[PDB]
Amino acid sequence: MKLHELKPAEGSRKERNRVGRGVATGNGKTSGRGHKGQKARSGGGVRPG
Amino acid sequence: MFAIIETGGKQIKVEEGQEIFVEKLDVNEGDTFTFDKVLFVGGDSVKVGAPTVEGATVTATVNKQGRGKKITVFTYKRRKNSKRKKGHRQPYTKLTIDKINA
Amino acid sequence: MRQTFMANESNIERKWYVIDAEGQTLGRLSSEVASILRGKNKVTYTPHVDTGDYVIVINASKIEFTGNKETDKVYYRHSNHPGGIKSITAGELRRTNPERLIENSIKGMLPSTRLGEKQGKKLFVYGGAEHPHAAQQPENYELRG
Amino acid sequence: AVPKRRTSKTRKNKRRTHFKISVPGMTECPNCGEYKLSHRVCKNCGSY
Amino acid sequence: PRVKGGTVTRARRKKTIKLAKGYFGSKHTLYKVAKQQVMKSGQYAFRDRRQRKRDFRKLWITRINAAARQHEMSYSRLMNGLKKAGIDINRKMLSEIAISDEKAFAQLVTKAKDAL
Amino acid sequence: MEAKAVARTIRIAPRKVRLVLDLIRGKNAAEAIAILKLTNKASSPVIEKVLMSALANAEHNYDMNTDELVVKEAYANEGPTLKRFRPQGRASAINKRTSHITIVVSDGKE
RNA sequence: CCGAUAGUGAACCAGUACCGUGAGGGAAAGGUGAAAAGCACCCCGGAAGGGGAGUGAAAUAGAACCUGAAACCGUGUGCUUACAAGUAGUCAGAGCCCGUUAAUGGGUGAUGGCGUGCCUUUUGUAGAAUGAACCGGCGAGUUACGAUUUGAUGCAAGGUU
RNA sequence: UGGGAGUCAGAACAUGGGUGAUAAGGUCCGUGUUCGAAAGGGAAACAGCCCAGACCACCAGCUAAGGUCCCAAAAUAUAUG
RNA sequence: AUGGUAGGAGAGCGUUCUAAGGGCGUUGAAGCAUGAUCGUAAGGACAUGUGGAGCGCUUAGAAGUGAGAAUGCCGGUGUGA
Repeated sequence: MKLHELKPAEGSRKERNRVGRGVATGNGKTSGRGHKGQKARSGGGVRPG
Repeated sequence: MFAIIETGGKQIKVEEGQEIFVEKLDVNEGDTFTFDKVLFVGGDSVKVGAPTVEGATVTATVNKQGRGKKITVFTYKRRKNSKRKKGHRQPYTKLTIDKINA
Repeated sequence: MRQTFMANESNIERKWYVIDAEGQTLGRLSSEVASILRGKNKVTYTPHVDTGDYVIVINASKIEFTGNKETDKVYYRHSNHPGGIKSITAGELRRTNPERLIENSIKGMLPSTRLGEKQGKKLFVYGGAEHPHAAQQPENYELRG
Repeated sequence: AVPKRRTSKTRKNKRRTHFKISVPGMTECPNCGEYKLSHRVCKNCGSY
Repeated sequence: PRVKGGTVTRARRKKTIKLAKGYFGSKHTLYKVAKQQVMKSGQYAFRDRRQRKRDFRKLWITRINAAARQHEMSYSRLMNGLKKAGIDINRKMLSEIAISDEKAFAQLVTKAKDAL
Repeated sequence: MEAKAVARTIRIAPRKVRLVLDLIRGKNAAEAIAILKLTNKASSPVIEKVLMSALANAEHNYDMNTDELVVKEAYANEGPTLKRFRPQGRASAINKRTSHITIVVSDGKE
């Protein structure tokens, strides 16, 4: 290949989801968490089991 | 002398020599288009369409296949988090009538 | 935004009419005069401009009510001082200032814009058969059935 | 004592239309000197 | 690599300010109030593109009524008799014929009359 | 032909100096000086010194005759303000505002 | 890699101004050189100007020579615009203009209809529910390192680091 | 079968039928309407009748109805009793 | 035939470097701030100012990445007589 024409294999890379960056991403304000309660809080949620 | 032609989905009143703007036709610039749905030829002698006049064409020449001025379709909802911005340009075609034929 | 005609000043020709209020009902005559005043009977009607003509009502002491509207049907008005509500019946107003009566009926059927207030000033109403506007040569208008 | 809303530029300047200075008198010095206050022998060049 | 927020904020805000030109007072100067107004004005214009079609149809019908009543006809009987005659021309066109060519309008008023 | 002068960082607040600057605007220089002499305001002597400086400029540097000149522009811009803490009240601040006074004078010709 | 809200609180007058009885707390402010060549000289009011003058390849490049921007705010000119009840816009047009990184280009400013936020929180709000001018450091998703589920292979009787 | 969730005031106007004080803008339940993201558009205006799910805009012009002095699409809208 | 604050797999841009290639540049080259173009984007190729020596494009990778509110903090500025 050339170092100016590098190309990954198809379907092998993907961009990560970036949460909380504005309304049109679909993950805008509450960032995927829903509204209140224990699972909305930072470091929240209940231990497994 | 004047006529009422049907083009696009609408109706237009024309006289010889005026420039009109019309929904996009499939012709080229410089060509000659002929409208055949004529509903009313007025002026000196008056012909009234059956729906149409059955004769009755108008010929015009195509200048400028063009695209219209941009409008910005924006809508939102007030305390939901949703809005949509869209751009639009509508295609038109411009013509210059030479000859109405009763 | 294709071909629709709009009038402007230097298109408008306003006329003068004379309507005889003798033996007509108040509301039935007033609807017709209001639409003369707005322009709604001209083919060049356009809403943001003042079309429509001038109307003279001449008799106006002989306008008629039906039923017992002469002694029911009271006009109220308030003066924005407390307690300041005032009233008068329709028959009492007909025999004392009958022109206020007809122009208040007609002016209630016009819009409340600045164009409506301007169009309400094209109306002249007289009790009794004479009027001063001989100079503008008004025509007689018959009320449509 | 407080305003609920801030006043705009246009309301501020509508309030200041009477807030200005009137033009003074000027009966001129005919003998010698600068023009003096009306009906004064004013303290700078008064020759009334 | 730190990225600092330079120059992109100002471009994005300055074009909303330039969209608000001609607006009263602090709506043409300040970003938040000019932004809310530009949102509202996009929404208004979306609504009014649809109300404009109703308004102009209403105006044409009012003019046709006035034209038809000078031949002792309603609008409604005229449009019915024009349908039974088979005549298929617009209300935009009918209103413009009544303004421009009075004689032709009388002509098709007669075709609406005898078809009834 | 235009002469001008500015006076910079004059210690009067600009609202008080625009009031008397509104008197002399567009008048002749001689009657402008007379108006400035018959107003008791704190800023009439400052403005008069700027006006005399601009007439001296016109006579010396451009050789204009000083009996035809009119006051073409006269305005006051804000300079930099100085912040003072008032000890006399309760610890609230007081700004000493200052201004820039520009006068330009001309004969109306070109 | 810190690229100077920085490895630093401090690449400047810094554990200093200042605050506190004391233990202690703890800033702001950084930035020629092309060469001071820093307006001799000279002319009108102290400051500040106007001229010339200059090392000035360029002082609206004058001590704010790191230049140096914006916005808020200004303020002085003007083009159009003055019978009223207002989420100030939007959709329906007389006067005045005139065209780039070019072609229903570029506009500017007057009228009749219709008219509720980043927002948040709510069954429901637009406040008589909450919180709010402009700018910005400048302000809200790594690995020690594991688990489990979605490309390429030594490369498949196969697994090594 | 597996990955990723939100929701548990989940309600509020609507009965269907019913309890309980037949208000409750309180308790069940069977469909509806919104729904929240479906905003809207003709039920004064109202995620609580006619209509909608969305390619999506757009001077198509012509339909669904709830419709038809002045407002303000749209019967001055009549004709008959 | 083609709506969803919670959902999956999407094509893209500001900072940096590789890891490159290829350019604009000390007869000027910027960038940045005032200009008609691109546009849903985020983001870049030709008139004033700037200076007066710094930037783009393409492909790919990495994120002090990621800018209207939090009675947010302030280098802070400035308003409301």
